Amino acid sequence: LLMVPDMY
Amino acid sequence: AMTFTRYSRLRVIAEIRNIVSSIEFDRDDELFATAGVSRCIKVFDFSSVVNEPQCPIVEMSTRSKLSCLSWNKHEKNHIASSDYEGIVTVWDVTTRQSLMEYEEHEKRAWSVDFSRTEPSMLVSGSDDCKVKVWCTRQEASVINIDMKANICCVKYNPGSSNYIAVGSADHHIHYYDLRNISQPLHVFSGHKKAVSYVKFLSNNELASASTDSTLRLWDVKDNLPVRTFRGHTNEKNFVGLTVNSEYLACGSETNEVYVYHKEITRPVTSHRFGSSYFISAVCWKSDSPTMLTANSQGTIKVLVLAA
Repeated sequence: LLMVPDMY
Repeated sequence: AMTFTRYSRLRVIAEIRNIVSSIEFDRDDELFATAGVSRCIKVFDFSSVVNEPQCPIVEMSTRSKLSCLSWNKHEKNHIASSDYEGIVTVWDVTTRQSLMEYEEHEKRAWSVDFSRTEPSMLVSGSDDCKVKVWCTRQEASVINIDMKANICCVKYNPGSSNYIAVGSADHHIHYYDLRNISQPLHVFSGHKKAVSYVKFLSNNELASASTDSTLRLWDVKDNLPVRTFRGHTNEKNFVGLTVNSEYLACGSETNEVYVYHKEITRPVTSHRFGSSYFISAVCWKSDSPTMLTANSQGTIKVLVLAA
């Protein structure tokens, strides 16, 4: 789904 | 703006009619390739696309969904891909063969980049929180950088293979000198969300994109923030970033392509795609006003900046 990962 | 730019719109000059994760020109801007979730790398002849009413000249099926492409800057026919299994593959588009399959990453690799100045070198970044540097003459990685967070993008400096920019899910850009990887040269903070792309305008000018709905410009000689660009919507997806000597272009979750001049913080122009949809890949034709674009429906458009 091309979702950017985010550590927060 | 009038001092810096002569353009007010983007013209559609060709259209090829799921998601395209990457669209890239080869070394001479003669061919371009696309790849994404359909597990197929497709190669097109640019001049044929522009002149004709649209079939790839090469198609290569893959084991996993593709996240990124990078053509070799010396070997015309070689292209690297990164995929959702973590594999980084170097392909020959004339023979259709995989020349190298690098399999050390343990999770999805989001990005790959072939060095311009040491063209056998390529770098990849992964959800496994590692950056790996590879040489096409060696099966094992040459350099491994263990990081603390998912790596979304990696890019070599255009003037030297000793420097890479790394965009991280930790919201920072980590700028490394590969001659000493124990600490980055500098870590650029400013983005409020993950850094999804990094691209160089020149040896000293670095651009980034982030799911904080901004692009940012940075000075990697003096380690300074320069400018923040706003207008587009990018809060969750990989929507594409491409830059050249003067311009930045990026996608949007509104299914619009945006263009900024590097000296101006709000857009020079935008284009609503013919398509619920998001722009998913963009690529300038070097320093010209022509660019490739693709969206989440799989439509490809050739656009040109125009007065």
